[PDB]
Amino acid sequence: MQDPNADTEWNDILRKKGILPPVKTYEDMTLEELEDHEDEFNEEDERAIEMYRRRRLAEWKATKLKNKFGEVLEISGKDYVQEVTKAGEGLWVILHLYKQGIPLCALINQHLSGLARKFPDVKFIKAISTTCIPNYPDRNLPTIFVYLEGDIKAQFIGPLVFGGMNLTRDELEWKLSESGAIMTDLEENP
Amino acid sequence: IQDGKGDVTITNDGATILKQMQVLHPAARMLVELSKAQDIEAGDGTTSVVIIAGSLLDSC
Amino acid sequence: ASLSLAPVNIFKAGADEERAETARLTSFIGAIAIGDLVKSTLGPKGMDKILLSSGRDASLMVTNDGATILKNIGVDNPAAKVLVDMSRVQDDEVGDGTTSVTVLAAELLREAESLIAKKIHPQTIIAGWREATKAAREALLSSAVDHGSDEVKFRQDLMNIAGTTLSSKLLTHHKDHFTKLAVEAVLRLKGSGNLEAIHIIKKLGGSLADSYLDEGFLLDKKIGVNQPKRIENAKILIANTGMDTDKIKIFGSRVRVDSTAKVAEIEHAEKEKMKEKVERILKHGINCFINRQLIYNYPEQLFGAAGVMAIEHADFAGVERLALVTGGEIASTFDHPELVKLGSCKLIEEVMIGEDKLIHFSGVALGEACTIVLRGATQQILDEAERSLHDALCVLAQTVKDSRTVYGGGCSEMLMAHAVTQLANRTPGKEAVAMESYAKALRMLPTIIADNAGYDSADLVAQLRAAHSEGNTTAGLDMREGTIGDMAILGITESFQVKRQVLLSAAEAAEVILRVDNIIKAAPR
Amino acid sequence: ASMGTLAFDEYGRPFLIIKDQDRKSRLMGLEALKSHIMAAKAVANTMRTSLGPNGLDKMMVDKDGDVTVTNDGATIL
Amino acid sequence: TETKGTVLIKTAEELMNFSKGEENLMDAQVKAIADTGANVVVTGGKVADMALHYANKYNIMLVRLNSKWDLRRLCKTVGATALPRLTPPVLEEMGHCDSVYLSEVGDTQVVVFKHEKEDGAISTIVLRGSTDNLMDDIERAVDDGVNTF
Amino acid sequence: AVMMLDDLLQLKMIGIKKVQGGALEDSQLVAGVAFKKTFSYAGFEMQPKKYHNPKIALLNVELELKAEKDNAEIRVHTVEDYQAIVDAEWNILYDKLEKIHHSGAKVVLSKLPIGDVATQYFADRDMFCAGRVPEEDLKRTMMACGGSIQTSVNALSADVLGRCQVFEETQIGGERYNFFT
Amino acid sequence: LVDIKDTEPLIQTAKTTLGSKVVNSCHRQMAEIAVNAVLTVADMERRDVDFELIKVEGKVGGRLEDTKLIKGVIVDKDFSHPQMPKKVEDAKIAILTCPFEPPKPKTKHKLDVTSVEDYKALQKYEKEKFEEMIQQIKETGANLAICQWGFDDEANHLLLQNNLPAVRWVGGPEIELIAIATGGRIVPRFSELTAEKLGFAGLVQEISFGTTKDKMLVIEQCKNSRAVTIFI
Amino acid sequence: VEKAKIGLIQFCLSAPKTDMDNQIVVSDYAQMDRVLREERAYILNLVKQIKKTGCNVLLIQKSILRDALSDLALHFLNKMKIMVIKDIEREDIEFICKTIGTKPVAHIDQFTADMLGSAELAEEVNLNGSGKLLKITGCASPGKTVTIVVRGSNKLVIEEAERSIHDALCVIRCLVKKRA
Ligand SMILES: Nc1ncnc2c1ncn2[C@@H]1O[C@H](COP(=O)(O)OP(=O)(O)O)[C@@H](O)[C@H]1O
Ligand SMILES: [Mg+2]
Ligand SMILES: [Mg+2]
Repeated sequence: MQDPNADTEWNDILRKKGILPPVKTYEDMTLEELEDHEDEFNEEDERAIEMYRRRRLAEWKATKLKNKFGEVLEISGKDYVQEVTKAGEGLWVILHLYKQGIPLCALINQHLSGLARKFPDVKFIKAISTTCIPNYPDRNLPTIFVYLEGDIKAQFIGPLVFGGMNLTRDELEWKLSESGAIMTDLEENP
Repeated sequence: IQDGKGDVTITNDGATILKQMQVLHPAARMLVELSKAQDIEAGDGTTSVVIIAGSLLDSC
Repeated sequence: ASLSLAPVNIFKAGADEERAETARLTSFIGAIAIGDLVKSTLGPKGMDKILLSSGRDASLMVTNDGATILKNIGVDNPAAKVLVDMSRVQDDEVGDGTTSVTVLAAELLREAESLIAKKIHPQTIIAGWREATKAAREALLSSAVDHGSDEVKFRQDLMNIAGTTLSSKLLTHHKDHFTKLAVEAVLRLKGSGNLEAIHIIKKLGGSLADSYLDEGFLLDKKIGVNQPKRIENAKILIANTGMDTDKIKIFGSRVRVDSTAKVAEIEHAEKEKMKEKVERILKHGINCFINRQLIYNYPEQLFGAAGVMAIEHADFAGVERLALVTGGEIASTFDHPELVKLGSCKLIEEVMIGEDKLIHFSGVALGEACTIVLRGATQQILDEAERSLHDALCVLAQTVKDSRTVYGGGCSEMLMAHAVTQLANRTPGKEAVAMESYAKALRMLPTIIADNAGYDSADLVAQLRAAHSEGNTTAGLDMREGTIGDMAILGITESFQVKRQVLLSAAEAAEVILRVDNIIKAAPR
Repeated sequence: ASMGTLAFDEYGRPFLIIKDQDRKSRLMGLEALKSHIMAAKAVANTMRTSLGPNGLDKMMVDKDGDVTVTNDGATIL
Repeated sequence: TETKGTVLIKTAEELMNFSKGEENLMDAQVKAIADTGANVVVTGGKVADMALHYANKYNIMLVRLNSKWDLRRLCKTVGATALPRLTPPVLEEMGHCDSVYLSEVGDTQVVVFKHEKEDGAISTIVLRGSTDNLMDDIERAVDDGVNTF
Repeated sequence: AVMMLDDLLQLKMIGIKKVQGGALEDSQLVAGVAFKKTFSYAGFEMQPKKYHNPKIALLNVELELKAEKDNAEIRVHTVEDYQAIVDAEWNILYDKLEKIHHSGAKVVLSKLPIGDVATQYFADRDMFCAGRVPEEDLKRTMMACGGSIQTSVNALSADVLGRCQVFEETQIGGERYNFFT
Repeated sequence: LVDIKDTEPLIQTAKTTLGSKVVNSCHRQMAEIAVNAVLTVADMERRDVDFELIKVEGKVGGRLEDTKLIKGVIVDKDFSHPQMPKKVEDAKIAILTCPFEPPKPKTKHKLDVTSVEDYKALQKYEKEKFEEMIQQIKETGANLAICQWGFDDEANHLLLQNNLPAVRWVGGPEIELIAIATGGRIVPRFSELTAEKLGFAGLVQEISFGTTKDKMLVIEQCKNSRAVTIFI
Repeated sequence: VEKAKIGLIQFCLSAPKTDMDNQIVVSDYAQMDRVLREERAYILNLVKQIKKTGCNVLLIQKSILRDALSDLALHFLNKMKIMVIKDIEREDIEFICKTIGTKPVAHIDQFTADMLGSAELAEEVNLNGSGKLLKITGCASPGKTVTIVVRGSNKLVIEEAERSIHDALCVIRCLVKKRA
């Protein structure tokens, strides 16, 4: 404007004319957290806490039912179609295509061995690329495929895109949770 | 030469100067490769080779 | 009515339907654009193009190879895509003729545009073009000559063909040098056509004349640490074994014990297994061991203590080339040494090239594999030199397979055009006119060859046409002085395979592009 | 012509019968037949030039730009 | 098992015999049920393919009620007891009906447990009607009449 | 059509296939059953495609090498036991196949998959096999041919096998269809 | 007449069909092979013609005139080892859907190693499995093997050593076509392999395509192949 | 370390671990104690087989799979009075061996005195509060290898010092070939 817009009455008249536009609750606390206090909760709260505790117990028992395998296993190419393309309905599958030769592949396999026990709900498999794919290129490993209902959800391919030899058991976990497979509780730190 | 990042380079080497300053022109990139070849084959003379090339072309 | 210019549009948002004249318009302009792009690279005095890619890397290439140029361009015209694929297929079939076929197809389509303007159906045109293709095939086949019987004359034809292929390329500076290289490189295959056997190492630095074809073989891999560095009268085991934390393929197998002592015993057993493997290897009586896969620290130590040079990580291609050059057998089991053939070379040393060390196998046994070291001042020079060498080697392999040769310099095109002209003047109707246009395109090939040098293309092609009408079936362009000459004497000969494929693929693509009267595009993704 | 039911009630109260009746279209009677016939005539007149030995081809380009040259009516359509 | 079950095989014989043992067990269970005289079984949970196979073999009509209230009301209707085990029922735990059949009321398929006596613990009113809204209104009227009773 | 249904006149007992191509008068009714070919494996073309009085085994059985159970874990400490376990899986499958073969059934239909091993087995015995058959088509095959659907192959009597005067696999307008007539 | 002795009315029909297409440049050459194809694969009692028995393969290169009918099969593979021979005449073929690898149960299995003797037993078990597979393939008399699921270094080298050219990673449909054409039966395991389950092919060849590095496998000269391929 | 015998090992000094998936299954407290006891015994036997050769400086290659140096192994090596330097990189191995004359040992069985390198001193010298260097001074059978330590007051003059020295070396190289 002609003058600097500040705490003055002139700008205000201009504006009026039309110029110069102007712990929360037991609902979230887990099984461990619920035990932590127990006494804190008032009995009137404890009545609905009984229902929420039964709900959390039911959910935990459901997850127990869902944790079928919890360990890394190796499939040959021949049965690949049954193990990956026709895995459990809605079951997240992570396939590590690797050769024992490449050390980065062994590092990724160790990290997957840890994550398998950490994530017993997700299916973790590993396979020799030459034995899964006819003539899989040598310089194209490790290959981390993320599958759901037979459909590829993600593909971290390459000895460079995967995240370098400094790859701890954390950044790989985040990369696998990128497609929402393992569902970790953190962010990409490194 | 302050590259895309905060990496600084004070240099008198022709190969280093050329490969540190992205040139964005096919002939200039060829001159970068020329300085690289001189650095490989000889190791010093990487400015002289580039100057000779530029001079031969200015003569052409 | 019409599909698009109808009161109701029948298409999804983003589609379109070019009709008769508009379809031929887009087709002809696109094909002729492709052709005018790839010409000026044609012939000895052809000039290169820059392939300044716009990607995040901005790759840079300098090429005279029509196939590469067309592959590396963003085409959106469908007819242009047809010509591009045609040049790719030419490059796959043989290694030369991608620019000659592209230019020929483009000129045929230019003449077809002219004929359609004359109010001729492109069926009469395609019919006449098929008749002309027949006549041209017979004229080519009749002019072809075979010299594979006479060994010396065959060597001369091979040298001449390699020279003619490299003439158009950046290697014409040192043509003779590279000609010899290419010939030797194709003769070291001993009849085989495996071009994967010919390895080309591009080492930056040095002049282009510093390039050579190694009498032995070179490998860009490493020797182990405590292992020898020089070996005379080398006995070689080429292998594809594990030697890398080698695990028994039973995958359910797991070590499950109750004492770390047993874990240590089993670890010792693993190490003893690897040692026994190395001992089985050494029972072959070897001094050099080449493994396709890695070689971990313990087998490295064992081979070093045994005095064996263990070259590791050689790839499938590396081990195949080593088997071809030394005579060995790629092995993965060593329980029957009497059946495993070893490789032999008089010497395995380490050599310096530029700033990198390489394993040098000299005095090799078979030699049916090669290594050519290409030196150059720029990576672009090296890439173009390798591409040109690939061209020359592909053509020489195709000739060793089929020793039929046909003279170049426009002699072949002019001869085919003469046959088409005879057919045309003896044929009644507008098919004669389409035959005449076929002949004009054939003539327009040497015309362009001459233009690219700066000579009187019209004068020279007129002289050539008059000569080939007179009966001098060997008249062609002499591009040193810019005259007409005898291709038989000057050594300007091409592979009959290459020229026939050029003709047929060009005529075929022009036919398929001419049959189009409607282009129905779909909504781009 | 289109836009299905358009009355908006005689009294003045809203008349909403079909979901998105305002965004929806409708063609009724002989004009619908004529539209059908024009569409079919366009398709047929496109195809009739690819009929017989002297029939010409069509060059189809897909979403990602791949080219298919053909005379087969099924492949074209 | 409620805790967790793993079939721990250590011999080819156990592997060869496990599935045969499973089916033989299922056959035994369903044959004990059929030999108690039961011709109709009503399960509140899921049905297995082998158990269904053997129910068909021994001519038993299988009905699956997803809801638990439906199961309780059926028990009240027929005079039965919901068994938490797959053990054959005792003479008291069994229920009886003059008829149990599959019928098609209109487009709808229905399973009917029908007594002939003009009594019972539960009675059903099958409302026919040309509109879901009409039938809901008539159901409200029925509720009014029943609450009046 | 409706004069063949028994007493409930079930619509699920009348099959209606739609095979694109052909004229309305080319449509037809089959006093029997017909259904489309179902994802055959290798060896299905080695099988025969016409039978003149076949006996038909209708099954709810997965015929392929599979984990004996999903919660099953084998534990061995000997390579002889390893070999025995491999051969045991194979004998389990081959025993199923041998029972199916000795029932006299020349046609085999499974509501569940039939693997490549079983496909080739039946092809070698000159039998026909079709897996992943839909439940409704299986029930129609049952009500037409006159057998029962078996989840176990251990009692395959002629009482539970089905029978028709002709079985064929023919082409119907680009599709392949199996006809029990 | 739809007989195989007078194919002229059928070549005329096929030529009429192909008159309107770009391949009329080799008009009769194309029509003839279409006729022969349908005549090779057909229950000619006015019965059906299953087109799955006709493999229509195309490879850029060459000329339209090179398009031909192979009374057999073409595969997009080559021999597993680069030093195996590229031609096999009077080839006895063992068709296998078992990867030439140590056996593995489909059920979740854990083989426990508890001693150095267990480790050495495992080691020799692996060795002997590889040798026993190759010996079983040799004892049937086969001169060529065709697997569907690929194999490993030990098996590949043992095949080479025992003069057993072999193809791996052949697809289920191609495995089926090879079986149908050669008269062989598809075998799921080596123990079930016999000299009667083998197919016979009068020629198995590896074919190149110029400057490509791409190889194809042709199986032909079978006796009465009920399968066929049209190579374009 | 004076009169230094140096050994470069490519194996790991930590609890046993097979190339396969190994486990130690405990079902009695006796096994629980025996596990730690036998682990200590394994590690101690390793460090004893190293000490017995007279080695007092120990370079250990880098291992990313399993721990190349357990704290127990470090304790034992310290009590044996052996300087230990881990995290040696797999690319410096040929260089280190060419410099000192050591031979890389990948299996404890072959860790003999004949696989060591005799240097006249091996020290860790401080660079006046600007880091530390592990310098080995003197070497019997000295190799065709040399190291240049480049100091400087800023990373830019250091980088150009390195480049300038490289230019001088490449000049002398241009002189060794084509002696003109
Ligand atoms: N000395 C020469 N005199 C006349 N013509 C030549 C001579 N050398 C090469 N040629 C011609 O130059 C052409 C080179 O073509 P080239 O660029 O390789 O075409 P393309 O890329 O299509 O293979 C050949 O067609 C050949 O006829
Ligand atoms: Mg050329
Ligand atoms: Mg037609």
